[PDB]
Amino acid sequence: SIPLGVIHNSTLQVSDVDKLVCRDKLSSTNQLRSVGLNLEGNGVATDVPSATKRWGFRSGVPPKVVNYEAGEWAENCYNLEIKKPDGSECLPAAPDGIRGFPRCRYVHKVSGTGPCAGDFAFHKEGAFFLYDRLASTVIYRGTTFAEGVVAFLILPQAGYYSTTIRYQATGFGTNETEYLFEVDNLTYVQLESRFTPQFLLQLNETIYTSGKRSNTTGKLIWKVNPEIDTTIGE
Amino acid sequence: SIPLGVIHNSTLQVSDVDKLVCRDKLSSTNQLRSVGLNLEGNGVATDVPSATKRWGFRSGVPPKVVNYEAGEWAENCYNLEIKKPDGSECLPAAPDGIRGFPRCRYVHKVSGTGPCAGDFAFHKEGAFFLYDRLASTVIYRGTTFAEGVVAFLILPQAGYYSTTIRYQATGFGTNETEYLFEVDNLTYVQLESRFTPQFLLQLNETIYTSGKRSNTTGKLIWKVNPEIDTTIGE
Amino acid sequence: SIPLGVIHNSTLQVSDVDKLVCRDKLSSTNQLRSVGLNLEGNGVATDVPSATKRWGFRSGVPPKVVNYEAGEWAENCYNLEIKKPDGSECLPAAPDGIRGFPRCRYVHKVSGTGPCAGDFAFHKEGAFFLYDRLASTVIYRGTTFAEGVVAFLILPQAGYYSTTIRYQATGFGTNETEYLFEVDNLTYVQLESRFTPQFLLQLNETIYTSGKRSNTTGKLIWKVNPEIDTTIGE
Amino acid sequence: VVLTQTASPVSTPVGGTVTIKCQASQNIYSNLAWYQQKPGQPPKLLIYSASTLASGVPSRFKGSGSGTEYTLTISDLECADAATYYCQRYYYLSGSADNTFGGGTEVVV
Amino acid sequence: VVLTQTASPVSTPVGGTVTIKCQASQNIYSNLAWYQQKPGQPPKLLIYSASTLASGVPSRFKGSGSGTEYTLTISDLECADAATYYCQRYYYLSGSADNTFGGGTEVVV
Amino acid sequence: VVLTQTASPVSTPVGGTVTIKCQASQNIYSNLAWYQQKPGQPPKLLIYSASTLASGVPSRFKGSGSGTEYTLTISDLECADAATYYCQRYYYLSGSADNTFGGGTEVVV
Amino acid sequence: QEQLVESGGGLVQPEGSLTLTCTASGFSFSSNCWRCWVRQAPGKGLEWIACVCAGRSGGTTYYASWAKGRFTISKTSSPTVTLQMTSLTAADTATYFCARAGYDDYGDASFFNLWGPGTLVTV
Amino acid sequence: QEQLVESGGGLVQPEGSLTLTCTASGFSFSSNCWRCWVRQAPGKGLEWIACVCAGRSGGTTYYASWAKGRFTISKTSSPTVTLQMTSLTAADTATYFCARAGYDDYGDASFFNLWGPGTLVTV
Amino acid sequence: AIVNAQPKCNPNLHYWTTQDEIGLAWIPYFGPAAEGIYTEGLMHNQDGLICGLRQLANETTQALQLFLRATTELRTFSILNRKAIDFLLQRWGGTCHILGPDCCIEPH
Amino acid sequence: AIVNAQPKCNPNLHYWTTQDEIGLAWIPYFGPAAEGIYTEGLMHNQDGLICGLRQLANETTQALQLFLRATTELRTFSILNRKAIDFLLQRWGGTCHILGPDCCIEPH
Ligand SMILES: *[C@@H]1O[C@H](CO)[C@@H](O[C@@H]2O[C@H](CO)[C@@H](O[C@@H]3O[C@H](CO[C@H]4O[C@H](CO)[C@@H](O)[C@H](O)[C@@H]4O)[C@@H](O)[C@H](O[C@H]4O[C@H](CO)[C@@H](O)[C@H](O)[C@@H]4O)[C@@H]3O)[C@H](O)[C@H]2NC(C)=O)[C@H](O)[C@H]1NC(C)=O
Ligand SMILES: *[C@@H]1O[C@H](CO)[C@@H](O[C@@H]2O[C@H](CO)[C@@H](O[C@@H]3O[C@H](CO[C@H]4O[C@H](CO)[C@@H](O)[C@H](O)[C@@H]4O)[C@@H](O)[C@H](O[C@H]4O[C@H](CO)[C@@H](O)[C@H](O)[C@@H]4O)[C@@H]3O)[C@H](O)[C@H]2NC(C)=O)[C@H](O)[C@H]1NC(C)=O
Ligand SMILES: *[C@@H]1O[C@H](CO)[C@@H](O[C@@H]2O[C@H](CO)[C@@H](O[C@@H]3O[C@H](CO[C@H]4O[C@H](CO)[C@@H](O)[C@H](O)[C@@H]4O)[C@@H](O)[C@H](O[C@H]4O[C@H](CO)[C@@H](O)[C@H](O)[C@@H]4O)[C@@H]3O)[C@H](O)[C@H]2NC(C)=O)[C@H](O)[C@H]1NC(C)=O
Ligand SMILES: *[C@@H]1O[C@H](CO)[C@@H](O[C@@H]2O[C@H](CO)[C@@H](O)[C@H](O)[C@H]2NC(C)=O)[C@H](O)[C@H]1NC(C)=O
Ligand SMILES: *[C@@H]1O[C@H](CO)[C@@H](O[C@@H]2O[C@H](CO)[C@@H](O)[C@H](O)[C@H]2NC(C)=O)[C@H](O)[C@H]1NC(C)=O
Ligand SMILES: *[C@@H]1O[C@H](CO)[C@@H](O[C@@H]2O[C@H](CO)[C@@H](O)[C@H](O)[C@H]2NC(C)=O)[C@H](O)[C@H]1NC(C)=O
Ligand SMILES: *[C@@H]1O[C@H](CO)[C@@H](O)[C@H](O)[C@H]1NC(C)=O
Ligand SMILES: *[C@@H]1O[C@H](CO)[C@@H](O)[C@H](O)[C@H]1NC(C)=O
Ligand SMILES: *[C@@H]1O[C@H](CO)[C@@H](O)[C@H](O)[C@H]1NC(C)=O
Repeated sequence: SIPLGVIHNSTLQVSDVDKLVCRDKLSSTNQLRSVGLNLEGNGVATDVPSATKRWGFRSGVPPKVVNYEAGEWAENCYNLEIKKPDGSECLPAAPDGIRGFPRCRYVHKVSGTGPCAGDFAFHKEGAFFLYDRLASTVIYRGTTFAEGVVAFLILPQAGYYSTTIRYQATGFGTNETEYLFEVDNLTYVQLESRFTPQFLLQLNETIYTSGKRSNTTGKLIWKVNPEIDTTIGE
Repeated sequence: SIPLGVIHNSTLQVSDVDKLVCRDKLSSTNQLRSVGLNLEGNGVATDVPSATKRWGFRSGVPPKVVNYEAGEWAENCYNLEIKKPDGSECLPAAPDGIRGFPRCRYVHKVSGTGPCAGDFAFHKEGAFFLYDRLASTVIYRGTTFAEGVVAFLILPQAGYYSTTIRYQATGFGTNETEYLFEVDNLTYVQLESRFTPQFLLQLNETIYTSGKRSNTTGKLIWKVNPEIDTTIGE
Repeated sequence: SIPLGVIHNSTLQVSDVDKLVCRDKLSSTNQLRSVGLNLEGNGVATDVPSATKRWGFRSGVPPKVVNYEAGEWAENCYNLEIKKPDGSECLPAAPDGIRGFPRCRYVHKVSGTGPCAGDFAFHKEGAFFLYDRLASTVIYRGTTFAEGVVAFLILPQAGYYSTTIRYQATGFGTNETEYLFEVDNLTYVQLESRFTPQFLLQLNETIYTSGKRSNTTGKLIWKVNPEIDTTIGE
Repeated sequence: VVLTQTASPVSTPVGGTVTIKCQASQNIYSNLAWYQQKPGQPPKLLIYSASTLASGVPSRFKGSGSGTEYTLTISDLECADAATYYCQRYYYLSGSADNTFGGGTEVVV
Repeated sequence: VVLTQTASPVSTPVGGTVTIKCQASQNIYSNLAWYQQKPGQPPKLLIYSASTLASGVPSRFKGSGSGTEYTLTISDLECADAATYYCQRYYYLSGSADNTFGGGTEVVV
Repeated sequence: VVLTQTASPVSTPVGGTVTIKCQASQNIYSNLAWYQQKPGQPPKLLIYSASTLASGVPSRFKGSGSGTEYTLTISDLECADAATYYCQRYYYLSGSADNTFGGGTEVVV
Repeated sequence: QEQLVESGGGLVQPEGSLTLTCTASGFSFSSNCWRCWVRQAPGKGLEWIACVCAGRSGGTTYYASWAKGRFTISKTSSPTVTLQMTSLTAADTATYFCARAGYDDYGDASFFNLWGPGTLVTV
Repeated sequence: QEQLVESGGGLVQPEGSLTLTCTASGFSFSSNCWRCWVRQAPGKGLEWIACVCAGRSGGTTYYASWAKGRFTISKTSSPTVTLQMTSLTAADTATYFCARAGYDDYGDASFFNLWGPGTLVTV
Repeated sequence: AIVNAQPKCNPNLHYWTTQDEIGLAWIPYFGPAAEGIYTEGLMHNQDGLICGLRQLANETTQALQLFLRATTELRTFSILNRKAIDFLLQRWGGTCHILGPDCCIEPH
Repeated sequence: AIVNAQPKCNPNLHYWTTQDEIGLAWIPYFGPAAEGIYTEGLMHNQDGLICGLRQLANETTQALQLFLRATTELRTFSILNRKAIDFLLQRWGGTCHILGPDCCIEPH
């Protein structure tokens, strides 16, 4: 059965079904609560190259959605738009009532292509995609989400500015996926798994101030050197 | 919280959450009942020119729907079909399961054009639109509804002839709106805010009998004099 | 009210609302159960000519669906594909979340034409079409189902082969309906109301082995003699 | 909005039915009117709202269509039915008066 | 119901694909049949249900379309594929037996 | 996949608005590109993804459409805009690199 | 294999009468029982006339709106089916075909899969 | 009985000025108030000029995009409505029609049901 | 108590409800259409019940609107179940003194 | 008790919720947009509540996933109601001895 957390004397315990605990008291349904917690609070990798490898594609399982009433402020959120090589769409459209996560600090908008096996994108570890008060088990197209888990509790008897970072992915869903951080419609930077979002913003600002933007009709891809870490090469 | 009314010895009293009342008894869920009462029973204006000024347009607020199990016969019900000047439609279509009010004496079918700001039509006073056993917060296209409110109760332990009146409005939703009561596809009557439906039917009968219908291909709009109230001018 | 079954001492009794019994014990919602039982367990005719006469078309009644948590293995299941003479479809498409019956031995797939009055196909005897854990009151197009009913219980305190048989019906929905069992895209057998599915499979095998299949571009319809019951005529 | 008509001097023997197709560059929510213009005379209204038949018009003419595609069918073509035909998109005079006419299609008996 | 074909003496060099369109005045729920008629000989059925190949017909011919527009495509063209082509809407004999033919579109090799 | 263009030597007086329609054989999810080829010179990309304008191309050209039907519209046609036009479907190079060109439509000033 | 030869037709003065006969052989008549007549004016399109369910008891006879009363199809127990015409106007000169209806997964439909050579009628 | 005859128009030298008058009779002017002008070049299509709500107080004067600051219409209390044009050019040589806007169930629209004989303006 | 502050009060309530309680009428195939499943009544006799009811319905709307705004349901059907569960929890929620004022177990 | 087996723990829970509790703000027409109905809070102080609560969240996910798989709901909104009903049934679900260890009734 679903475990239920009881808060007593500022301590958390698991309710015991067989043993009837008399001191536990429930006066009204207001005390019952469900709260969603992000996975980043457990100290897990949050960069796109490491984040996108926890999701897989499958077919033959219908998606399910369950609500939650409270959440935690999220520093990293993701927004996916993936196309098949012929041009079709992989991720299903967002059903009515589903909206993006309300409180995000950085939103990693990733758009790219991939083989797109299966029909739906599930979480390989069994977690949920939180969305807005509606945690689902699949990813919807163009909707901000954040990986998290839902817990149930009996409560004791008693600015916001976002930032969007734009990526481009080739071979999404496979073990050989290539990511590029987009600074302009023509200029890109090769992406590693060690760059914090603030470092990416600083790279953007440095590239613009240094006049490193592409001036031709072709594409320009920079590559930051590993040692100096401030001299972008090519 | 939501107030709950209790009926004891033919008297209605609001149940008190903190005070535990011993005399209150609830034997089954059949006693609980939700009833929808119309606003016209409170003594409010019911004619179209005054009624249409209680509705506004907005955007960014999703609509919500609740149920109720019992209602009241309504003397006046409305039915709207509004279009933008370019030709598009303002009011959203009726979702599956939504049906018109089952008991209406007069139905004021109103069709016209207006700026149609926002996305949804809300009630300015905070009331609900009662469809068939469903109270909504928005108006659906071409569906009969009645203005009303919902109350919850604990019950004590123990033909139909509708008439359709057709209107036409220009500049719906603005402060300067003109209404025209339609007696024929070619003949109209200027509408004021002091005509009861019986008077409108009498005017229709007088128009048909006196032979004041338009005979050309143009439009003829009559205007009743304020003093005599029986000799229509133009 | 809906009766509730109580099981005690391996005996089943209908719960009495007015008389409060204290012997019965309820501990958790796990004890409450809903079970769907097939009509064929009551000893009713199951062949297509007799089964299809219990369903009738109607208009003006919305459909309703109620779930159940346990069912019974069904030996006969049905699948309908009906079109109007002009070419339009009669049965509505299956809504989201509706799937065919999981455990079916023989699936009778019937495709044909009929007048198709009304809007929805209801059961003349008031039973349900079970589907997959969602008993409905109407028939959906292309979805396997099985006739049956639903019961509610309080539980006491404590391989799979599918065969599809294809038919073809003309005049479906009327009293004068002609059925034909299909052994090939060009060869058919006239259908009587006394052939078990195994008999139809044996007829198919005899047709294939004895070389009675149609060799021309036209249709060939066989008729089995009643007396000998093994020498198909025409 | 650009209105593209049949753009061809269509000829049809007497007794048959002719069809004129009026395409649009965007959805117009069935706001078209059909006009015929004999040489010299001012045009005359035939069909408004893309389906309604204007007063004083024989039932031979019919209009249909939706979205961006709309058709006018002249049934039982006659000798007098020889004029230039136009499709017009109009607006509601509550807040606008913009109107765009079609190219014009000639019919030959 | 009125059916409008391509209505043109289509000419195509040998080896190329030729496409014929059979528009309808309403939805017909994919009830079209494509026939080929050589001069003098009776017509021969090619396609029924707008997609199914008739028996003994080469796989070169293909049919598609739905709603009010349907197409017949000949991928590989030979000298023998020079005849008139027709599209008809048919009913099921359980109800009415109405059958409406098209106009006819000739093909020049 | 078969791409069928307007397939006509379209003639338009200087200052008009010419339109070229490129129909497909199936849904292609808006993966078209438009090329203008003058006699002798190599083609030049004009519009990619069926709506986006290529760099260094005047905003005079406009592409639209979806599903299986797409159009390219040239406004106020000048004497310079006299060349063959092609519609072309492409893939994304992560998977296949297949691509098919249209028949080709010529425009006369 | 299967033949739908037809007999009759020729030169007849206006406002006259003539009977066409359709003979069928080479296929199961009881199974494929629908027989229809199609008219084609010289150089024009085809036109349905009438249909009959010949080969089994019951059935129905379906006529066209344009051809009512002037034409009559006969239900003969034999596979041969006759069509009788009266009041032959000058516009009736055409080629007549006897055709057999086809079938789909949902039953027999109006499309014809077998045709006859066609007979000439001139008035 | 119901007419929209027009007066004025003819031959004018370029860079001139002209005034046209539209007269109506036989129908309710207060009810049917919208009057519009249409231009047709010789051998060309029709083209809208301007509209006015003549017949009641208030209203709005809608002008075409290409004709701004020119082809000014005048709101006259009488049913007659005047349109004056200045800075005439040889392109303006065309036929001018005076039309009455129609109505629908949702109100009055820009489609015109009653036209006038039309005058000729030559530059 | 409840005092009606509305401009006017209609003393009579002409109501309709869907609950009914014969032969084959229960079968949907032979049952009444969607328009004939209602009943009728008139509570002409009253002792201030109707005037109190209208004011109570007016008062409830603020809480109802706030509750609807808070939730994410497209259609809410479970308000009465919540009320019943809250009533039971308030009556019996844990430790129950036999003679305490918080319990209704009268001794005799 | 619950022991946190996660690799690392964030001891502060900066949370947002929807429940609030003026003038015409309750009316949807004059109400806030869909993005301004949330609040904020920060439970900086805890006696290990946050670190054990995260482990409880991790622990409950297997049962939650199995329950979601079992049901046919497109969207589930009634888990808390089931928990409350189970709580009430466990406390009082039949014959209840006054002095029995399975009952919450105490004598005095
Ligand atoms: C429960 O019962 C109460 C009491 O009956 C109702 O309260 C009503 O609330 C509405 C608005 O929510 C009030 O309407 C307001 O009227 C103001 C003007 O007062 C008029 O009415 C009084 C009545 O005595 C007259 O004396 C006076 O001359 C006026 O005719 C308006 O100023 C308000 O806003 C208007 O103006 C603003 C600014 O211009 C606009 O933006 C608005 O759109 C609007 O035009 C508003 O209209 C009403 O007066 C209240 N009743 C009483 C008796 O005072 C509750 O509404 C009711 N509950 C429900 C759910 O209906
Ligand atoms: C729970 O179990 C009970 C068993 O008692 C079922 O009751 C059955 O109800 C159906 C109808 O709901 C009855 O069927 C009716 O049969 C009549 C004729 O009786 C036939 O069956 C008896 C059985 O002994 C034979 O003796 C007799 O010769 C007949 O063969 C019909 O007249 C009824 O209507 C028919 O005619 C009318 C008028 O023409 C038509 O409009 C109808 O469409 C139909 O053709 C009807 O068919 C059946 O007899 C009842 N059983 C018993 C044993 O009495 C419940 O239905 C079941 N509940 C559920 C939900 O399954
Ligand atoms: C609740 O909390 C527990 C513990 O905190 C979480 O357990 C984690 O479970 C995941 C998988 O479910 C583990 O991730 C796996 O790591 C493997 C390598 O191990 C690394 O990490 C361990 C940590 O101890 C080191 O010892 C080791 O040296 C490695 O550095 C990977 O190989 C796995 O990938 C393979 O399996 C997955 C799933 O089968 C496939 O999809 C892959 O393709 C690949 O084949 C996997 O990634 C993780 O290590 C566990 N954590 C700990 C601390 O043990 C629960 O996941 C958590 N519950 C929820 C719902 O979040
Ligand atoms: C990268 O940084 C540049 C420079 O700050 C951003 O370009 C400016 O962004 C601000 C808002 O962030 C705009 O107001 C300016 O108009 C932009 N252009 C300038 C200053 O020339 C750019 O948006 C940043 N890109 C990302 C992805 O964050
Ligand atoms: C206005 O009154 C006229 C005449 O009283 C109505 O026209 C008649 O309506 C009845 C039923 O409504 C029909 O049976 C008659 O055939 C109608 N024509 C007659 C009597 O000549 C008209 O429907 C009324 N309109 C409204 C809106 O009430
Ligand atoms: C009817 O009988 C034929 C002949 O036995 C079946 O066709 C065979 O089906 C088996 C499967 O049981 C295959 O292994 C064979 O390869 C099939 N052979 C041929 C020639 O088709 C057919 O499936 C039967 N149909 C039904 C509905 O039972
Ligand atoms: C990805 O998987 C394929 C599977 O065949 C394998 O060949 C390839 O080496 C893998 N790539 C990496 C980087 O592991
Ligand atoms: C309607 O509101 C506008 C807003 O500016 C105002 O100008 C106008 O006078 C108002 N109309 C009336 C009749 O008060
Ligand atoms: C079917 O019902 C019709 C209704 O009139 C009747 O004419 C016909 O004889 C019936 N057929 C059979 C076989 O009962």
